[PDB]
Amino acid sequence: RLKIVTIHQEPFVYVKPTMSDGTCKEEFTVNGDPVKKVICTGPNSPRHTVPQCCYGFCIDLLIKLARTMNFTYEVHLVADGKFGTQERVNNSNKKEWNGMMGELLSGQADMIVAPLTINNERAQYIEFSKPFKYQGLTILVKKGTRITGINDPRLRNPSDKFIYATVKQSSVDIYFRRQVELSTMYRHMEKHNYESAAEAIQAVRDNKLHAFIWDSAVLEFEASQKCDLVTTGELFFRSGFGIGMRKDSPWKQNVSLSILKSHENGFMEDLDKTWVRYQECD
Ligand SMILES: NC1(C(=O)O)CCC1
Repeated sequence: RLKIVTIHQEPFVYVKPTMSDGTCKEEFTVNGDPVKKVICTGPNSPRHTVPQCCYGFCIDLLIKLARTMNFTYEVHLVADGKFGTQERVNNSNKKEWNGMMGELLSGQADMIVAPLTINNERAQYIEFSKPFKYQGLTILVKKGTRITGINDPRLRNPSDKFIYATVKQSSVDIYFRRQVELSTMYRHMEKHNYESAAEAIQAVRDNKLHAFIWDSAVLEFEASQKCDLVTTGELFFRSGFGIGMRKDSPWKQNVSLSILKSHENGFMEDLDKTWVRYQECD
């Protein structure tokens, strides 16, 4: 049985408590079909790991992959709650990956099934399937806020009058560490970065964070569901999400094959109509 690691990230992965009896609430999609739910163990003050209910775009994809490739699995949420960047550890010069990247490389996971950004930095250590989704980075702000994009002066010439940030240890860090100007901006963001996307988004709603830089697939969904939040500027650092596996895995070819077929037969498009574009904000 493959150990699949994922992370809370609506609409790709929803995480909810189980019912008192340990089962998952029966729900239905916008089409009337049952929502497929899997048990995913992970962190819920003292930290506790417990069985929870997971569902969403990536869970449906996982279920399809498992059926197509005939494998069984067990899902768990990344222990440190991060996507993954490489940093020095234990105050030494030894570098290790944190987040889902670290769990895959350590063997705690055999496959990463989540909205994981494909980039050169990560590709040096793991293998990615071809993209199952094409997207990029954008910016989330409160309705009414005026910003041109990543080149806006309030971003390029930072001030305590307009606070912007991202989520720590994600591909946004990787991307910004590739340009001097962006590097400076990231150092400034570092003082405000959040632990999770959900917390940063809530901060924008509460007017505690003026701009949140993150994945457009996630931000456009959030903005489409909350009439008080909007995305702004042109997308930058276009990239795709892919399934992550260790180098020389026996699953890479078949995973990419399944993803290709899903892009060909409408399966991926159907996931978008089920989980991304289906209702107005409320
Ligand atoms: N998809 C992300 C990643 O780190 O994989 C980029 C924002 C989270």
